[PDB]
Amino acid sequence: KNIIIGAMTALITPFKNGKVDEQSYARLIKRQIENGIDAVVPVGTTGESATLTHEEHRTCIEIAVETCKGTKVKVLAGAGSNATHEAVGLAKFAKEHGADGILSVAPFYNKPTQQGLYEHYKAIAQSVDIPVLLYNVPGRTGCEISTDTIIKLFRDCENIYGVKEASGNIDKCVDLLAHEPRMMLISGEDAINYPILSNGGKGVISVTSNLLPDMISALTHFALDENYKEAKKINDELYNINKILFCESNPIPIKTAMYLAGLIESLEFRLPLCSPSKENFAKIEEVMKKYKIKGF
Amino acid sequence: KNIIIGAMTALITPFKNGKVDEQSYARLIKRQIENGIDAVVPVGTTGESATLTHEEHRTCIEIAVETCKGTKVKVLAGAGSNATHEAVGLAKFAKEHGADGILSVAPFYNKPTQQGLYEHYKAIAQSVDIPVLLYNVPGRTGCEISTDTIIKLFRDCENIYGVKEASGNIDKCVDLLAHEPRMMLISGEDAINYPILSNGGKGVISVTSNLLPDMISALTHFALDENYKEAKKINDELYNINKILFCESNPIPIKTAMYLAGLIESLEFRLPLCSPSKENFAKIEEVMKKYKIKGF
Amino acid sequence: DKNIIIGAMTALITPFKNGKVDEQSYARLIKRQIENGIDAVVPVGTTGESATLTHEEHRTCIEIAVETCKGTKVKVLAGAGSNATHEAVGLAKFAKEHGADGILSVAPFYNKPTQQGLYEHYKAIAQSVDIPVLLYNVPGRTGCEISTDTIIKLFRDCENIYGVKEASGNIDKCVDLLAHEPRMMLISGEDAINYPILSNGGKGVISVTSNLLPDMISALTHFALDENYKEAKKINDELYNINKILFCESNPIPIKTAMYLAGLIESLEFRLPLCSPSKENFAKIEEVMKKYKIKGF
Amino acid sequence: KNIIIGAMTALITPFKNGKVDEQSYARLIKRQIENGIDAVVPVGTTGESATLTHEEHRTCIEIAVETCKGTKVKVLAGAGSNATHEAVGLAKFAKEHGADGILSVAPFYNKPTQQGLYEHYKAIAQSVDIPVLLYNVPGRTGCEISTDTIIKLFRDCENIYGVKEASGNIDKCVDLLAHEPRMMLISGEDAINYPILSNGGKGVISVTSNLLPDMISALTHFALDENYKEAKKINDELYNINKILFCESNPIPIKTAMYLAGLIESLEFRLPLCSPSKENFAKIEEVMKKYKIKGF
Ligand SMILES: NCCCC[C@@](N)(CC[C@](N)(CCCCN)C(=O)O)C(=O)O
Ligand SMILES: NCCCC[C@@](N)(CC[C@](N)(CCCCN)C(=O)O)C(=O)O
Ligand SMILES: [Mg+2]
Ligand SMILES: [Mg+2]
Ligand SMILES: [Mg+2]
Ligand SMILES: [Mg+2]
Ligand SMILES: [Mg+2]
Ligand SMILES: [Mg+2]
Ligand SMILES: [Mg+2]
Ligand SMILES: [Mg+2]
Ligand SMILES: [Mg+2]
Repeated sequence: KNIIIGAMTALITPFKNGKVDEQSYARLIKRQIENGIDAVVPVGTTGESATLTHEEHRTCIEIAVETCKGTKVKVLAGAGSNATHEAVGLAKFAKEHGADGILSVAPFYNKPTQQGLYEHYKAIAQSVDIPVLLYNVPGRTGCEISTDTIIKLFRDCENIYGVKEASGNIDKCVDLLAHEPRMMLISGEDAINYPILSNGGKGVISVTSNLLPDMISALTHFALDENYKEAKKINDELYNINKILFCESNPIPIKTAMYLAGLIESLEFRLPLCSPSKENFAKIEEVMKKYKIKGF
Repeated sequence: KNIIIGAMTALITPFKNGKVDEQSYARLIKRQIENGIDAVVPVGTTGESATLTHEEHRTCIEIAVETCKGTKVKVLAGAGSNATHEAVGLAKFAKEHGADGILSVAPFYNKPTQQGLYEHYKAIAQSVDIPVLLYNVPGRTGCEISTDTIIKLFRDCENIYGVKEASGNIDKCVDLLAHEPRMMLISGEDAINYPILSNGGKGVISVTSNLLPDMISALTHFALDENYKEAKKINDELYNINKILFCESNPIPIKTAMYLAGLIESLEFRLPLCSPSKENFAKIEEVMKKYKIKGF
Repeated sequence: DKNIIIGAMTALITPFKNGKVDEQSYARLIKRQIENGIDAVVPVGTTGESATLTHEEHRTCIEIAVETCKGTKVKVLAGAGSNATHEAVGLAKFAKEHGADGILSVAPFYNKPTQQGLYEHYKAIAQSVDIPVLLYNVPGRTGCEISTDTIIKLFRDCENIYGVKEASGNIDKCVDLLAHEPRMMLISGEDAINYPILSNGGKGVISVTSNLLPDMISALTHFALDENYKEAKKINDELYNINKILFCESNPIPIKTAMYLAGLIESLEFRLPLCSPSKENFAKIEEVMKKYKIKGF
Repeated sequence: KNIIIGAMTALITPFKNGKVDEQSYARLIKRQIENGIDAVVPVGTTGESATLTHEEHRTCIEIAVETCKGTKVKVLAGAGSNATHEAVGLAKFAKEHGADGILSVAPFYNKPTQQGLYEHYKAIAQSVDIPVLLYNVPGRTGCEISTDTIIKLFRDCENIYGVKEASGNIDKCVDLLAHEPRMMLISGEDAINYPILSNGGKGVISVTSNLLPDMISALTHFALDENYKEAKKINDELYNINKILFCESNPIPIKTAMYLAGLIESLEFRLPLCSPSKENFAKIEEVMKKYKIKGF
């Protein structure tokens, strides 16, 4: 199978005066490249995918694919939707503009059955030719891709090669790899990056790497080479920042953190997202003080 | 405030060969009218709002609004979205086609804070002029509109007049009405329709009424005139079907029931929604048999 | 056509003094309940800190109750549950020997029996004594739940089992219960939702709030049973703020704090692992208490 | 600090004619000893502690203490209770009768606060001068010992040396060991034994080792010597049996498995525990057939 693994970053989408700051976007990707990141995920959850127009969705993917040309960094484009026809179109668009693969979240809100999830992802997988990574985050979608469903899709479709797990349930990660040791399980879940890798996971799609890409990258490569004491030591150091980045819903804390670090000039969200509370603002800024945040 | 209360129906959307069967849609709405329903909700969750194109949204509201003219039956159009800019446009779009009010679900997937939720709904409420009904269904959205947020929204904008509560938490309904007895709390969970009405709720938005409109209508009107023992007896009779209509995710069971009763000519969903389980199919057909289902 | 114990009931607190049961304060708190329209008292239940009581203190509190209530219309529904079936049978026979009118028996906690085991647990209790038995379902504390089907089978198969106290926070289960078995006595176990459970056919409450405001809980219950539903809802709404604040921390920590603030008990003592609340919740409890009128002795 | 770590077994209590089969009890401990087990936990949750009299509690601890005399196996006696006065007595009893340490479950049913939990365990720790291992199992107790409480107890009491975690929340174990890396975290969930050990855990208290002691024993020792490829393979092989052992509440499945393997002579529980359903009986028996179960 064609795969996309390693240390990956769920890119934030910087806004300025209500529009996407395109040049800030390219420089944030270049910082990630220069800090050992293996792949970037434009216009996903952390990139505020729900509040983007369809042209800003297209434009941000194009910037990522053009900034990653001439490097080892792959572009894993966000292309999920709770309507199968739309997710097929988003998949076809990501492939036609040079993405290396697609991330595709489980359909949200409309709560399809396990049968529906199978026909959903199979319809995406058989219409386009690029690697497809499933994304399970039941706290946001209202549904779960069962272990049985993930494994059937992995065996039935050649483009489906793994799953990003944001369940908070390492029992499910044991279940998956014990029955299907050939799939690429990706951590979607920063605080427990090391335990997922130590059980055979092959990468992370992390929010923290927006702020500390060099540490997330080192954590990942230590683990993939089975340097488990070094990878765990980094996972332990990152715990405080890994947790505070969800004091409110992601990407509210991480974007506040990038702004406090001076990596974005403006702290803008699109409604219904907004800036955090004054107390949570102080909590993020105080956790930040004990870490070293690398510049451009 | 202008209000939309009483017995209301969350309309299913009949498909025929993958497109919307318009004639049948008009014929199902008049069936609801002739059976004592006070208002209809086109293209909401039960109407498969996520898998409809933007024209299907339009024509379904237009047919509903037109079939209802010359009756007292109001059209409360679904117009929610998890992007505030989009939800404002859909609200403007619903008034522009003759809706009496709008239902607007809490943003899903992107998990906004209470501050963001307030500014989301305040933006919708102040951009257009028809009654606005909040909809809280945390099992589907990943977020919950707090009682204080609901009450603040109700008191600050003239448009917002109540909430459809589908949390399954009667404590929350006591909380709302004990602190703000002027809002219209609308039931969003059929099994507990009577207990919500007996605590001061002023209507239901029902899935069961697609199948049994006369019984949901009678339940609601008995309760509003405080004939509690009749409202309770009908609520008790409906319990078995109220549960079975959610053996799988709505609107899968209810549409299967409409098809078995010969009220729609084809049992078509749009992916990721699909036909029900085989065992659940039998469960629907067997409890369906214990009630009387009126024809056209 | 079974024997029932219904109406407005109070889950009594157990006042401590220097680690000992203040027997006389216990007798005088029961008299306050009697004089304020309460239909029954539940000694040595959850609110009475049954887990930290000695076995002798268990009895004396039932004996104090049975005897203070003699010469009144107030019944004694004794706490007698256990997560060991052999023990709960003895506790049932025991409450019968000391004059109890019926027993409350919590679902087995910690050891999570299956529905089959729950059925055999309660069938053993019910067939051991000829006294009314009220099931108590509180999954947040026990880790298990008595399903609707199990409760109905126990109600139909045992003559002593006559209902359930529900502290599920799930009005759907109460609809389910009474729609399929309208003859059972469903008792509310959550004060904030006392009125909605009565309005669906519930026949009583076992209340924490009536320790503090017995006249209002009793009036709430009696209005509802007489189908004066708007008056019952009006009191339920007034009680909401105090009904919620009484669980800012684990019951009986808030209510015992309130009783001390109202001068109804003379010391604010718990038995470990229970202790007094945080200072922030203490202030919130004491500030909500100030908007209600609290009866003395 | 004095510690008790490694591969440990939560002993079942075999009954014969409603009575404790003492000679069977001694021999089940000898089997564990002969199969590489580092410690035994008599009269815990798996030992049906709730339904044992206070004399059967003693006798089983004395049998454990006497069967392990002259071996490297330590006795971690069960001594928890939801009344602080009783748990102090149970602790005092285990020490006077030669236990190496005590397991002490968080108070159940009465839902103490974190303040109360600290005062409960500090009273126990100051009661006896033997190691005390906390036990956090919120699904059974109704409360959880927070990370902050565990750490305060670990630093304030010299006898408290770690925690057995059965929350199913690998995030909490990262939290514990990242802030207090000197504590002994013991796994209380068999399916995720390897991930807890690979993150710095120092042992397991297992239900599965009753049936397959050599395999759990090997898993723990592979992990403690950091042969993670070997530990993970055994953990993955154990996944099916680890799950079926909880198809119904523990210890119903495990005692059923011990009886099917001819290791106990009668399938007796004390009510409210009872024999499993006929279908789970068949499922337990099916799974069993794919492993090898060592005899006496
Ligand atoms: N960025 C490309 C579109 C992806 C779809 C969507 N923006 C929302 C899905 C959507 N169907 C979008 C509305 C557009 C047509 N109504 C929805 O909100 O339901 C998302 O949640 O990721
Ligand atoms: N109110 C006096 C009754 C005390 C009985 C018991 N300690 C039962 C607790 C226990 N026996 C465990 C304590 C003995 C150590 N295993 C049980 O779990 O059943 C309780 O429920 O509090
Ligand atoms: Mg490339
Ligand atoms: Mg549903
Ligand atoms: Mg629904
Ligand atoms: Mg409580
Ligand atoms: Mg309680
Ligand atoms: Mg020894
Ligand atoms: Mg224990
Ligand atoms: Mg000490
Ligand atoms: Mg269990």
